[PDB]
Amino acid sequence: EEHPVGEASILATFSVTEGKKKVPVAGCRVQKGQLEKQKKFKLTRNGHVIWKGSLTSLKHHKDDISIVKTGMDCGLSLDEDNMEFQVGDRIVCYEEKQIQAKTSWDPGF
RNA sequence: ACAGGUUUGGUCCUGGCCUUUCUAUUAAUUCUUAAUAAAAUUACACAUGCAAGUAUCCGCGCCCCGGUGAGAAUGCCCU
RNA sequence: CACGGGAAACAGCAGUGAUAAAAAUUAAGCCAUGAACGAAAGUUUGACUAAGUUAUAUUAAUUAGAGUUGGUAAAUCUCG
RNA sequence: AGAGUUAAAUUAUAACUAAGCUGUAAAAAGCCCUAGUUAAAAUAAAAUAACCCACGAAAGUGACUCUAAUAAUCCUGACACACGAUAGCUAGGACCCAAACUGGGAUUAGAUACCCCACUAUGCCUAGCCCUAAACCCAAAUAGUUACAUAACAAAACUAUUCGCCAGAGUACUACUCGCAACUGCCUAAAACUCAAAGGACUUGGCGGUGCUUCACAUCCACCUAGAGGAGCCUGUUCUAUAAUCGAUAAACCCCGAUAGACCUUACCAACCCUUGCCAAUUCAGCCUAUAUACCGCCAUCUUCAGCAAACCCUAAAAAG
RNA sequence: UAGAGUGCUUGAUUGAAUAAGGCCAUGAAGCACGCACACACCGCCCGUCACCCUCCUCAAGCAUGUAGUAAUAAAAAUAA
RNA sequence: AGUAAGGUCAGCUAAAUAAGCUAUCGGGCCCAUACCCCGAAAAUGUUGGUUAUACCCUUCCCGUACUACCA
RNA sequence: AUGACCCACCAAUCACA
Ligand SMILES: *C(=O)[C@H](CCSC)NC=O
Ligand SMILES: [Mg+2]
Ligand SMILES: [Mg+2]
Ligand SMILES: [Mg+2]
Ligand SMILES: [Mg+2]
Ligand SMILES: [Mg+2]
Ligand SMILES: [Mg+2]
Ligand SMILES: [Mg+2]
Ligand SMILES: [Mg+2]
Ligand SMILES: [Mg+2]
Ligand SMILES: [Mg+2]
Ligand SMILES: [Mg+2]
Ligand SMILES: [Mg+2]
Ligand SMILES: [Mg+2]
Ligand SMILES: [Mg+2]
Ligand SMILES: [Mg+2]
Ligand SMILES: [Mg+2]
Ligand SMILES: [Mg+2]
Ligand SMILES: [Mg+2]
Ligand SMILES: [Mg+2]
Ligand SMILES: [Mg+2]
Ligand SMILES: [Mg+2]
Ligand SMILES: [Mg+2]
Ligand SMILES: [Mg+2]
Ligand SMILES: [Mg+2]
Ligand SMILES: [Mg+2]
Ligand SMILES: [Mg+2]
Ligand SMILES: [Mg+2]
Ligand SMILES: [Mg+2]
Ligand SMILES: [Mg+2]
Ligand SMILES: [Mg+2]
Ligand SMILES: [Mg+2]
Ligand SMILES: [Mg+2]
Ligand SMILES: [Mg+2]
Ligand SMILES: [Mg+2]
Ligand SMILES: [Mg+2]
Ligand SMILES: [Mg+2]
Ligand SMILES: [Mg+2]
Ligand SMILES: [Mg+2]
Ligand SMILES: [Mg+2]
Ligand SMILES: [Mg+2]
Ligand SMILES: [Mg+2]
Ligand SMILES: [Mg+2]
Ligand SMILES: [Mg+2]
Ligand SMILES: [Mg+2]
Ligand SMILES: [Mg+2]
Ligand SMILES: [Mg+2]
Ligand SMILES: [Mg+2]
Ligand SMILES: [Mg+2]
Ligand SMILES: [Mg+2]
Ligand SMILES: [Mg+2]
Ligand SMILES: [Mg+2]
Ligand SMILES: [Mg+2]
Ligand SMILES: [Mg+2]
Ligand SMILES: [Mg+2]
Ligand SMILES: [Mg+2]
Ligand SMILES: [Mg+2]
Repeated sequence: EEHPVGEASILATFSVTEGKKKVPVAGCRVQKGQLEKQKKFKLTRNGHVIWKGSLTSLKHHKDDISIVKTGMDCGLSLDEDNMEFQVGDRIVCYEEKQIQAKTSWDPGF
C-alpha cells in the first residue's frame, strides 16, 4: 500500500557543474508534509505522473539534509537525466507500508 | 571369430564404435497343464509363534546344524 | 576385541515395517537320512523329508502369442 | 678451455669541398651537429678457401698463434651423475651495428601489420641461474645379412641381443599432485563430458593475387573509327499506384513471349447471368489452377570448344592410367 | 493488322581509319608446382564478442562421521 | 557571472569566382555485397549600417578553452 | 575483404505355353 508522506512544488531550475557533469537541479518548496531521502518519489505534471524513483541528491543550502520539513526549500537532483523539470511541476514523496494478507480460502467446516 | 556394418568425391592403410553368439536379473506384452531344479534388494528396524534337549536326580549336549557376505586384499597351495 | 559402554538385537523357519528395478507358506511330519541324549526300547530336532507358492530354467504335451520386414539381417503392400 | 693477436668493413673525431643527405612500387616523416673525399682508436663480427665434409656425446664448431686436450682391450643400461640451441633472469662491465617494445611517416574501410625513420630491452664480456626447441637426419644402441620380398609416399628389405616408448578422437604441452636457485616457470600428467569418427598416403577433377613458355586479331594492353552515359522525345524494366493478368528478369532479362493490347485479342477487375455445360457415346464434358524441382516438345549457354563413346587389350592392381 | 512501332527481317547505294607492336595489369592454351577444396574459391575455414545450457575445477567457510600411545599391578600370602 | 579567440554546408576545413574533404541520397564498378570511382542537393548564425569589395565595425544570439560561482 | 544451411547414385525387365 502506497500512503503519502510529502508534497513539494518546483519553482526554479538550476544547472550546476560538479565533476565536469552538468546536473539539473529542481528548486522545490515543500507545501504539505515532509520529504525524506530514503523514500520513493513520483513527479506530477498538471495531474499526469511523469516519473517514478528516488533522488540522487537532496541538498538544502550547501547542506545535505535527509529530512526537509514543511515550508523548507530543497534542491533535488534525480538519477534520471531524461527527466525534464519545468517551472510549475508538482512532486509527491510517498512511502510503502506492507499489508499481510491471510488466506482467501475459508474451509467450509 | 569364418566374420560383418560405419571415416572418403573416391581408393588404400591405420584406428575406434557397433552388429551377429551364450547366460542371469528386472520390466513391458502374452500365458493351458504337469514334473524337476532354483528361489536372490537390503550386516536397516522387527509384532507373534516355533527353531535344544535328553536322562532315575549327576551329567552330556545347546551358532554343531542352520544363516549371512559385513569386514579384511583378505588370501590359494604347502610346511 | 567386549572386561566395560551404547543399549535391549530373526544375518535360524516363517512372517512384518522401512527400503529397492527386485515380492515363496505366519504350512505338515519326525516316516527316511543326519545330529543330541539314553544301557535300552525311545524321545527331541523350522536340519531335513514330503508338500505349498512363482513362467526363473529345462523337459513333456493338452497350450498362441510376441518381435520384426531400408542396409548390416530372414521378411511389405495400400493408405495417412 | 684458457691466454695472446687482427685483415676487410664500420664509427667517435677533426680537415677540406658541396647544399642538400636518407628513403621507397611511389611518397612522407627523419637529418641537414648532414653528405663525398682524406685521416682514425674502441666495440662487434669473422669475404674467398668450402664444388670441402672434418671434429665433438649431443647442443655445437670453419680469422690467426701458442698452452692444455678429445673415457673404455670399446655389448645393452636408469628416474642416479654430468651436459644441453635460441630466448629469458640476477649482478657488474661493454655498445660499432642489429633490434622485440615504443614514438613518428605512409598504406588501408580499419592497420594496434606488411613498407620508411628513430630509439630501447636484448644480441657481447665476467660470474651465477634457467633446462626449453620442427633439441627432427621426425629413422633408438650394438652386431650382422642382401636371402624371402613391393599397401601408398618417403631415405630399399630384414635378422639377433637389449632398452625406451605406444591401447580411438577431442578435452589436454590442461586440472590436481611430488620435485626443482624455476613463483606468468619446467617437469610428471588425469577425469567428467563430447563425438562416431579422428588420423595416414594416394587418385581424378576443380582452383591458384604460383612459375615458365606460347598466344589474343575486334582483342586483353598499346592503338583506330562511330556511339552510349548529359537534352527532348519513343519504347521496356523497376518501383511506387490501382477493384484490376501472367511469363522473362547476371553473362544467358530489359522494342523480351508480342512479325504487335481501342472492342475483340484477354488470360485480369467489377457487376450481372448459365449449370451433362462445343463432341457419336460416356456418374461426364470443362479448367490460361499448382508444380518448368515430374516432363515431351522447342531453345539459351559454355561453343567455331574439341572432344564424347561402345567393343577389346595392357598395369608386381586398376580410385584410375 | 481493319487500322496501328522511332520495333523487327531483308535488299541496295556511297564508303573509311588503325593493326607490321606488347607480355607489366585482364583473359586463353600447354607444361611444371601447390591444395586442409570435391555443392569443387561464390570453396573451405580461425578467434573474440553476444544468446542460452551442460560438466569439471578452485573457493572464506559450514555441516556429518572418523581415533592414540606411557609405565604400572597382578604373584604373594594368611589361617588351619 | 567574467575572459579570450572565435561562428563559412549535417561534421571539419579553404578563401572572397561562395569552394574543397567526411556525412547524406543517386549513379557506376562487381556474379553480388562492401571498399573504391563519379554526380546531386547541401550556406558566411538573426538585428543595424555602409561603402569601388565584404573576410570592416555594431546589435541580438550562440557556443566553446579559461577562470570564478552555483541545490 | 566477404559469400546460412542443405543436394546426389543401394530398385528391377520384356516375350511365350
Ligand atoms: C537551495 O539551496 C534552495 C533553492 C531552491 S528555491 C528555487 N533553497 C534552500 O534550501
Ligand atoms: Mg578420413
Ligand atoms: Mg559418403
Ligand atoms: Mg573396423
Ligand atoms: Mg518378475
Ligand atoms: Mg556357511
Ligand atoms: Mg580396507
Ligand atoms: Mg562383536
Ligand atoms: Mg527370516
Ligand atoms: Mg540367533
Ligand atoms: Mg514389506
Ligand atoms: Mg526374483
Ligand atoms: Mg505381490
Ligand atoms: Mg529322525
Ligand atoms: Mg529316530
Ligand atoms: Mg514341527
Ligand atoms: Mg665509444
Ligand atoms: Mg621532408
Ligand atoms: Mg674471415
Ligand atoms: Mg675415444
Ligand atoms: Mg653403456
Ligand atoms: Mg641453455
Ligand atoms: Mg643471454
Ligand atoms: Mg646487464
Ligand atoms: Mg643497446
Ligand atoms: Mg634500425
Ligand atoms: Mg604506428
Ligand atoms: Mg672466458
Ligand atoms: Mg639442430
Ligand atoms: Mg621425437
Ligand atoms: Mg639407448
Ligand atoms: Mg593396435
Ligand atoms: Mg581420453
Ligand atoms: Mg612446452
Ligand atoms: Mg603445465
Ligand atoms: Mg592428481
Ligand atoms: Mg570491343
Ligand atoms: Mg546519335
Ligand atoms: Mg551521348
Ligand atoms: Mg540520354
Ligand atoms: Mg511486368
Ligand atoms: Mg504460371
Ligand atoms: Mg516472375
Ligand atoms: Mg540466367
Ligand atoms: Mg480489353
Ligand atoms: Mg471483355
Ligand atoms: Mg479462367
Ligand atoms: Mg529446367
Ligand atoms: Mg577427335
Ligand atoms: Mg600402382
Ligand atoms: Mg580408359
Ligand atoms: Mg506499320
Ligand atoms: Mg605441402
Ligand atoms: Mg580430399
Ligand atoms: Mg573467399
Ligand atoms: Mg562479415
Ligand atoms: Mg559457403
